[PDB]
Amino acid sequence: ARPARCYRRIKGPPYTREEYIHGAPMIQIPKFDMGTTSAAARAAFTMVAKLVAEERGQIRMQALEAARQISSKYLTKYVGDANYYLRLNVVPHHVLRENRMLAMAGADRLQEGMRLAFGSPAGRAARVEPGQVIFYVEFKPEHLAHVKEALRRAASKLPIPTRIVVEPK
Amino acid sequence: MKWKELVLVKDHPMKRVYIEKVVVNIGVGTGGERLEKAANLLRELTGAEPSLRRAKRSIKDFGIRKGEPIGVAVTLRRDKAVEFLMRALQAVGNRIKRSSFDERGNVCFGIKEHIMLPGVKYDPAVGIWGMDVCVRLAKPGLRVQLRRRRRSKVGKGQLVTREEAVEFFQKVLGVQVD
Amino acid sequence: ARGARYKVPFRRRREGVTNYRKRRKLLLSRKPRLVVRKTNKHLIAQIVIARPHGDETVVGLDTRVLSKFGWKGDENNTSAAYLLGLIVGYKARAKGIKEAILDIGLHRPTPGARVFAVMKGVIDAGVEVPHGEEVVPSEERIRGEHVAEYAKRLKEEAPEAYKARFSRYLQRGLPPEELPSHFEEVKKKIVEYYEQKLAK
Amino acid sequence: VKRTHGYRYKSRKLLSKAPRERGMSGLSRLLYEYKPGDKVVIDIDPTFISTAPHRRYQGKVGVVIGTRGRAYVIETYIGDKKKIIITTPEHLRPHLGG
RNA sequence: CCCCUGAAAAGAUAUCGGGGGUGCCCAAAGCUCGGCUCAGGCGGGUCAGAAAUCCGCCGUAGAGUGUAAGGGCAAAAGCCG
Ligand SMILES: [Mg+2]
Ligand SMILES: [Mg+2]
Ligand SMILES: [Mg+2]
Ligand SMILES: [Mg+2]
Ligand SMILES: [Mg+2]
Ligand SMILES: [Mg+2]
Repeated sequence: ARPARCYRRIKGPPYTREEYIHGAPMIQIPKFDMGTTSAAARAAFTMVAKLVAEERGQIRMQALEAARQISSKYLTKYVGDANYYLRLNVVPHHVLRENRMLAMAGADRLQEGMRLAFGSPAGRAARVEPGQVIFYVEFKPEHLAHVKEALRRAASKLPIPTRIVVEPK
Repeated sequence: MKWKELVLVKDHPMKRVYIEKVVVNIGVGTGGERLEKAANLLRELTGAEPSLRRAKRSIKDFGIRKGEPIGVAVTLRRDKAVEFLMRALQAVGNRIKRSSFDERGNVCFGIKEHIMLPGVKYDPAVGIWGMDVCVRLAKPGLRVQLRRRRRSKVGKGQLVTREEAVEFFQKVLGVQVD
Repeated sequence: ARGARYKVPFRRRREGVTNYRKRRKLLLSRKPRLVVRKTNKHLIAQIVIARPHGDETVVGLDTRVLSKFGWKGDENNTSAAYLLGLIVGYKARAKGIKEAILDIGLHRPTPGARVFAVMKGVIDAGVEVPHGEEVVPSEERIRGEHVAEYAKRLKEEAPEAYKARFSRYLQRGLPPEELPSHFEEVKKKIVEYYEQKLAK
Repeated sequence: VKRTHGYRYKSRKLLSKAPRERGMSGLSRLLYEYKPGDKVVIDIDPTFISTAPHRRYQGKVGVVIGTRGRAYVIETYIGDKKKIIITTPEHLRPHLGG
């Protein structure tokens, strides 16, 4: 895959209508809510931590997934699934394109260079704004250090600067 | 026992229940000659001119195309309706299921073979047929829904209920409702 | 009804009194409309001019006006329809209308109907209304000979049914078998009245 | 590809109607009798599109010049060229600004 | 050649830009008048069934309208005569 800097910047309109996009990729993220998802048991949790974007840009689906695994694995190992709720708040609706000569992908992909330069689908990304909430964690106040560490580890995998915001529910 | 005095009357003159109509239906598959036999059988049985009912939708599992006639039905009112209703109730056995009554004054019953009707003789050139007989009961004022100008909805108190229809059939027509 | 995307129809359409397709075709004429309406008891005849903010009724009358000339027949039979048409035509001619287009609304245009009886009365008063030659009722029905023949047969066959079915005629003092002559007298009265008014 | 030019070639939004505007329209626009010299606005009715003027005349103010049977002849301007729109009253409104 | 998007709420607007279609078909799928209401759901009804014809209740169009896309259309622009 290309470096994420190639697709970090928002440079055009959103590309999301899958009934018009040919060969649109599937969303590979297997689940979006972690931990104790039922609201009856979330009533125990009183602290809210939020990993929040600082700049405007695009996060790739693989980057979101890697942050999700690192944060969820840390939270399971050190807080236990019965003591937290973790939600990846954004969905990668945007479809990324790449212009490259390749295999059987249309007769217009066999012409080299910038001739017929509209690329084929290459992945998915979530277009985010400043102050947008990327990760949302509900937790009991005793696990604040572990939750902040999990959010830091998740933030290490993302292409844009972020911050952690802690507050009461 | 005629139509004008086959009425079930409550404590209001305008809440009298009566037989609005009786509709007899024979639904046959396709046949030209079979449908003609069914139409003639309905004409002799009821005394009224049948109307041929064309298929609304083409279904190829039944081998019927839209627009072709596959039914024969006749609408009976007043005296002919009452006479055939008595004959058909005698044919069925003066018995109607309570679950056959819908909740709006309609009751339909099937006649499996038409020889059970009084006054009908077996014929080899006609065969043996069945029918659906549907009785629609009403109160005065039903024209408000059916007229052309200023058509409106009939109020709830003036509509025939399932309980009133079953009570009509027991107390007025003398049929055993179970 | 349920939701913002429900489009409520026009008030007159949902009350069931105006066919807006036919109304638009009538409004394309740019002529006055002879509106004829039927009720269970009376007949309404109007000469209407349509305006952008609401129709203007030049002349409007139901069959209660025939009592002013001494009508003792039914309020809304064919003879009553003709007399009402005559009066409305004379009033419209007084107010300056010389042509009109028939407007029967949701009623059916069956030949020999009371709406065409009203139209024939309006035509005889002196207002031109376009029509086919096969819809206006016969002069026998306009005079009311059908009512007289029915009354004669009913009197011969079932006298008590005759009294029950024509009680209001007998209260008024006109037996239904004398309807054509009385129609002739009332028509003479109306014609003389409005013709003298027109001369003066 | 270069722009195609049908008679209604960019008219999706102009010919769309809101859900509260669906169905037949009122008949009051039929009943305005415009005299020569009157000022009208060309406001296209989408339910009668076959008689409607081109999309380039929407919202333009014209002067009634005459009557042709049941339509009105309207002298308007597209930029600086004089154009003649012959249209029925259902696509016209009276101009109240003078 | 035609529709939507690009196109930035007048008009105009390009790229080997994106999504599609066109070189027909129909004596009825054309004209008019009248009647009716569709998809779908529910209750009752001989054969009969998920689905046939019949009785009734609901039903903003979720149908149809030859053919792309867009728009329009319910006492109709749909269905039947
Ligand atoms: Mg750009
Ligand atoms: Mg050009
Ligand atoms: Mg045309
Ligand atoms: Mg523009
Ligand atoms: Mg076409
Ligand atoms: Mg029509």
